[PDB]
Amino acid sequence: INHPRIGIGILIFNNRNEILLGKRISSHGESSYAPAGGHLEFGETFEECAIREVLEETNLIIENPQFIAVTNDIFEKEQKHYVSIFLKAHCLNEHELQNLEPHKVENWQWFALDNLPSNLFLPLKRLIEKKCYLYKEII
Amino acid sequence: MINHPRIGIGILIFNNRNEILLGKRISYAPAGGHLEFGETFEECAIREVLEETNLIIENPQFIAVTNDIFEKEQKHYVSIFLKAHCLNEHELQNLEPHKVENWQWFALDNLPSNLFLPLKRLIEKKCYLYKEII
Repeated sequence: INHPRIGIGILIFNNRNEILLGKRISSHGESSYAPAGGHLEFGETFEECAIREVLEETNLIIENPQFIAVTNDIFEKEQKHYVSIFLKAHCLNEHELQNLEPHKVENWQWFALDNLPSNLFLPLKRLIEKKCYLYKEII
Repeated sequence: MINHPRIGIGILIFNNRNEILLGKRISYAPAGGHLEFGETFEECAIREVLEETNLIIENPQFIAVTNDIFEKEQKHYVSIFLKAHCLNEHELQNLEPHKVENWQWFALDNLPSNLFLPLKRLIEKKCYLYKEII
């Protein structure tokens, strides 16, 4: 069966309150921006997963991630259904940013919240336009 | 090996007396079940309530998320809870008597001592609470 899956997304903030986004380039050459994150693993808390995923992807250490939002999205093309849980955290070591999954992400960069790219990964787009169940404002 | 966390929907169904509906599983649990591919949380809630209890609800309100590891059954569930008032309370029927002993109304100050773990988490606020139960 094709069951709904649970994804964790992390809005990682730096000292200037910018957020980290990762550029992905598709097979059609289309670019989109996504935050850090990936699949909740069996046995994990949302906060454990967030911390682990951020470290694995970016080399950044975040602390005390805060629950922000839930989105429920079906990806038509891929026939995938994800419930995304978003959390936010400040990183402690922003100068140690490294692209640790360069086959998945072209590059990471910091963006001001008033200067986000347009082409955002669907769940993040939903979050930004508040088409989600929003616990806390991002700011 | 593969054992993905699964998504469950729980509905707190209220009657005109502001009592909630619970039944013994097989602990006391609300209506609910698995989110199916392609469903909104609200669509799932409406369908599950109808299929399990014979009751109509509208505009279910999302209220909380719980994260429950069942270490004996090696199951990991993320539960999404919604609430709603039923419109046809006197039409209550246990339509899946292989899954629930019987349904009964309880005042929130008189809940049974044995609650299904995700519900127990909700009541005790060991959850991510989006809105209050009442």
